Amino acid sequence: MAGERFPADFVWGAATAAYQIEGAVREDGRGVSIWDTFSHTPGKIADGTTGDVACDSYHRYGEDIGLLNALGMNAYRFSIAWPRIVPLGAGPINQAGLDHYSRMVDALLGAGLQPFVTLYHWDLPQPLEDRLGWGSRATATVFAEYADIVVRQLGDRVTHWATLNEPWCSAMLGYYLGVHAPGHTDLKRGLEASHNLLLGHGLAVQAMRAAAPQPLQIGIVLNLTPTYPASDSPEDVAAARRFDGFVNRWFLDPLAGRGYPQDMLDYYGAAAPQANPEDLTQIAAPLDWLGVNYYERMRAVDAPDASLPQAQRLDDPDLPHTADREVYPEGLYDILLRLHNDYPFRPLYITENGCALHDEIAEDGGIHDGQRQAFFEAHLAQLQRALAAGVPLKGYFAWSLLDNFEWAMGLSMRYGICYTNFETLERRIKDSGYWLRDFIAGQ
Ligand SMILES: OC[C@H]1O[C@@H](O)[C@H](O)[C@@H](O)[C@@H]1O
Ligand SMILES: OC[C@H]1O[C@@H](O)[C@H](O)[C@@H](O)[C@@H]1O
Ligand SMILES: OC[C@H]1O[C@@H](O)[C@H](O)[C@@H](O)[C@@H]1O
Ligand SMILES: OC[C@H]1O[C@H](O)[C@H](O)[C@@H](O)[C@@H]1O
Ligand code: NA
Repeated sequence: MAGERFPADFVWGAATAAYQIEGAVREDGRGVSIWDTFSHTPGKIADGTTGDVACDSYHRYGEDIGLLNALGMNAYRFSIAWPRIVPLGAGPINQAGLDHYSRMVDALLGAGLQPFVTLYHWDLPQPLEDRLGWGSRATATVFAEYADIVVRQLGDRVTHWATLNEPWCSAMLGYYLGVHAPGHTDLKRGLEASHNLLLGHGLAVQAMRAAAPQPLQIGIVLNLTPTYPASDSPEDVAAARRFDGFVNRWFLDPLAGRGYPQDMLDYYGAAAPQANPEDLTQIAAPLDWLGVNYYERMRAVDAPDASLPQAQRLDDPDLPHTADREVYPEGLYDILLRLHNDYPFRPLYITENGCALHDEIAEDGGIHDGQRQAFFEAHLAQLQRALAAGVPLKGYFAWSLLDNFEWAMGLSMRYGICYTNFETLERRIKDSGYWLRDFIAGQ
């Protein structure tokens, strides 16, 4: 395994999110989230499905633990559902929710699985959305409150915490492009949501450190899409830069204490939120790690007629595609080298990486997902290149542990290393899962 070995203390996991797996949407005091409302809105989800049952992991998380162990993982990245903890968003605690996750943490730790807890993976309580949701500063305050409550109960056992998952998605897909909950379609509302998300992050970090019974390792998780111009023309380079600012720098820079990127501010003009010095200070609260969710690159062509940021993807039919994305492993090297050299966050974790395929159970009973195996091998090779470059990477989480409710695509789009039969709830490990098992064991 020359050149293939990762650090002996490397974190090896798989990842999930509460609304995608849990089900039990009305049980044990759970409130209504924006994704309950959105999934039950006609035509918002591709295939008529909802998260009402999903993988039934509310009841079945011991099965999930069994899979993690069968895989020889040493960690599990999962989210806590705010609707189970503070059903009204701003309001009383629901102790049955806290006690469920407490039991789940003890089960994980008992099994030798470090919990990597995401506080916010998109399931905003609907009552908050009724009051503008991420469009309101008050939501930031009450998000920090929620962070406080959870860390008070679980922070004697869970050291590693992420405040938000992918605030670009929450803001832009949820408030600008309308493809995620709550489903609004206004640029200024998306940018305002981005700010309040960032603010909430920063407020929560401070709240968590105060509320914690021991020192924590607190991070945030960002989707990053390395962007490349399709030519070196001024037009295509500028288009690459705008897309890069839209997705990456818009979040990285304020987190890094650099304020919002001025190119973007000027570009958005009227639509840009008002960002006082005080909020930017709070947004840059010191972090102990950064999580990177990596799936794809953007090869950008100028598109003056399109919506902001006026940049279209140029498809490359020479690169392989999965069920829903282009495969470009080298982009993971590039993005990590950029973070290592250009930004201050360290250590880094790959909090998600994975792919969707048209997975089926074969005649023999296995799932022969060689493309997903190759996806992991190629990305893990790039991570070995990045580590050889000095990048302080401390773990890797495959998205996902098991096939699940894939947001607007529903149960139809399978990302698991384990196959989920949605009718019987049986899980079965796919070939890529066995590969990860044996790679991790070998070391
Ligand atoms: O119409 C939106 C959704 O409403 C839900 O109550 C149904 O269970 C789904 O099958 C349907 O897609
Ligand atoms: O005890 C109420 C609930 O608590 C959860 O933690 C368990 O996973 C469920 O099976 C049970 O219904
Ligand atoms: O689309 C695959 C995955 O992409 C990421 O943006 C999200 O964090 C996951 O919840 C989603 O399932
Ligand atoms: O048939 C294999 C798979 O094909 C496609 O991805 C379908 O969307 C999915 O529902 C099915 O499980
Ligand atoms: Na393909």
